[PDB]
Amino acid sequence: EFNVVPYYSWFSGITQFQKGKEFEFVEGQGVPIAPGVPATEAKGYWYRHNRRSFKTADGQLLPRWYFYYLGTGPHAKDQYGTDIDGVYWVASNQADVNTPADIVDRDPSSDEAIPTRFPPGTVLPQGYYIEG
Ligand SMILES: Nc1ccn([C@@H]2O[C@H](COP(=O)(O)O)[C@@H](O)[C@H]2O)c(=O)n1
Repeated sequence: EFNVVPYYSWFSGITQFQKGKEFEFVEGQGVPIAPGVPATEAKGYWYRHNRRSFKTADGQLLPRWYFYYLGTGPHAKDQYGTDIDGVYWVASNQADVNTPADIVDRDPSSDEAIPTRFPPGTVLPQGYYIEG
């Protein structure tokens, strides 16, 4: 969970389940589908949430990534494509990444997270489980 309230993603997360596997998409891919959003607005980034478990006397919790439209979320002011640890930038070939997406953030319980799905043809990152 989060002990500091997060910026809320419109979408469900993508959880790592195999070590060493890289979170990636093919250029032009990796923007989750939201009804009615034009392709020109399909631009943003996945943000890594590093998770931490507590110590037991048993025997580790891998990161989960969340999507934010460009100009929103915890890296709202960073430039598209810039090398930042824990930020993976994605955009439709139709999007102009110089301009923020004109896309209101989500919440209250005015709207729940949209289950993450990608269009046919999307190369899915092996070793990751899409929540939902
Ligand atoms: N910083 C954030 C932003 C949204 N969320 C949300 O939590 C849900 C995803 O569940 P999991 O974290 O268990 O994958 C979605 O509703 C998603 O938007 C989150 O867990 N951390």
